[PDB]
Amino acid sequence: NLSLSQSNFSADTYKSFIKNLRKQLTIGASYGSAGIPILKHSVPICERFLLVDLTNGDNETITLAINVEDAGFAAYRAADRSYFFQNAPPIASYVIFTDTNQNIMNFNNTFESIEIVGGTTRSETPLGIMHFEASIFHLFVHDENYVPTSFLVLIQMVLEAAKFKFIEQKVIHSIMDMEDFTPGLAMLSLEENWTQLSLQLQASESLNGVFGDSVSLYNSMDEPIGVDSMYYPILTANMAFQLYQCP
Amino acid sequence: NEQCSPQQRTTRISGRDGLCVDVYGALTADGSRVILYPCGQQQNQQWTFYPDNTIRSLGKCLATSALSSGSNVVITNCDYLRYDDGWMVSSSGTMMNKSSHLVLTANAATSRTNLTGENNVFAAKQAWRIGNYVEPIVTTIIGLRHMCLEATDNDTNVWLESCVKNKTKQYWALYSDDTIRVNNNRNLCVSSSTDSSSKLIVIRRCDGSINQRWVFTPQGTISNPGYEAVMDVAQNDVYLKKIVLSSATDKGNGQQWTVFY
Ligand SMILES: *[C@@H]1O[C@H](CO)[C@@H](O)[C@H](O)[C@H]1NC(C)=O
Ligand SMILES: *[C@@H]1O[C@H](CO)[C@@H](O)[C@H](O)[C@H]1NC(C)=O
Repeated sequence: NLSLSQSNFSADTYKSFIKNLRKQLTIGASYGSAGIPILKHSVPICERFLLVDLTNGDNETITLAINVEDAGFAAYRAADRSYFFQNAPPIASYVIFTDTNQNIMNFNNTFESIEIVGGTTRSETPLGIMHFEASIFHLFVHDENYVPTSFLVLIQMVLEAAKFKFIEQKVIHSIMDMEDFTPGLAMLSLEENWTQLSLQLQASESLNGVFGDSVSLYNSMDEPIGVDSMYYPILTANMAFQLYQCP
Repeated sequence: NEQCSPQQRTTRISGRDGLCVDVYGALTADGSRVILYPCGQQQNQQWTFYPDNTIRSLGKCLATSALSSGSNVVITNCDYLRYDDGWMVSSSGTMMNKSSHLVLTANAATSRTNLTGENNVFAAKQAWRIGNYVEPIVTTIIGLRHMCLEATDNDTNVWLESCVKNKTKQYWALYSDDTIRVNNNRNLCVSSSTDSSSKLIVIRRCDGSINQRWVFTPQGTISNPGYEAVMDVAQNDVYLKKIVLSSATDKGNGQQWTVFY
């Protein structure tokens, strides 16, 4: 599996990992005028999961299953155990981690659900090396108190980073300096709007690249920038792939 | 479903030096000319895009006024265009009449100018940002070895240096005309060489040229479409202090960049 291990964690290896994760997710992607790959859709369940390995500082490994349709975590495995989100595709448990003791987590893979169950938001959840490592550990042992925040960390540092070069670069800044951060409005507005940006970009094919609705992306000075077309480099040099939305 | 087929959107069109596309004096007669003018909230700078490839202000259609280059772009009764294929906007912000292939251009030595339909050479003065937010986007530009582009030698040169937050010369203003400007001297633009002996990218006075038009591509390059080449770090070696224009090639990583705003 594509993998990242804490013993070989540099800005260079992280960057390579994210580069390759994008490549694997965009196999068979469709392309429009913007030239930003659109994830596959209506993927047969047997082909719908991309597995990635994360290893912590104890040489303990988890295998996360990513839904290649939406670049979200569906489930993971730690040793002979596995854990599935409530809203994982109903048949996923017959396709992945079949030779394990399978468990259902009683919450959805959405930020909204994870934040509710854990009692804590992304804006107060630090990101950085200690946190990436600790999150693999908390998932490996499935320490229920730390599982929600562990997903907030890993979803953002792996998946949201794959979705957005801006977020990848934030994480790179953090690794290089071993300086932890909480996501600001810039990072959160990209996370919040991935689906909406996907819709607008694809919809815009019929309006000379102009969107049906504007999307607000914050910069690092907390100023909102209105993106109402494909002609904004903060979108087109940033969003690495899209959710399938339009015929 | 219906969100995939927006029926219209009203927005602004900005370009050369951050000015807006403007029906001069908000005049509505057929053939009323369009100019560049400082951006504001006036109705004669509101352009509505429709799925028929028309672009409209004050109820009338943006249009070229001649088949050959050098005549004004105007507004005119949209019924005059019923049997016309209209405007096509490229992913890089070139606005083209589909039939004639002429492109919307701010051609004069000044920004305070009539807009005309000209032959496309991918000049900065032929680059447009369609969008309501017309301001330059302030950003760092990150390249090889995770470094930041920095304006150097009293804003005449540019190369990669370790990123330092708030270091003034590492900030760039991305303008609507696809120029990359020194953030605290927005009369200066990142420019491909004007000397054919050199491939070195430098900083020069903004002049609307092909040399100064840059496109951040989905594939991670900074492209000069007119010169069919991309920004690259000389020898993939940041310590040489040289960024050059090169043909696109995936041999190293020196052609990869992104924006960190
Ligand atoms: C979780 O997602 C499911 C769909 O799989 C939905 O029915 C449910 O309402 C969601 N839960 C919450 C509270 O978001
Ligand atoms: C495009 O150019 C053709 C030929 O010059 C002209 O007939 C037509 O009116 C133009 N359309 C627009 C929208 O500029």
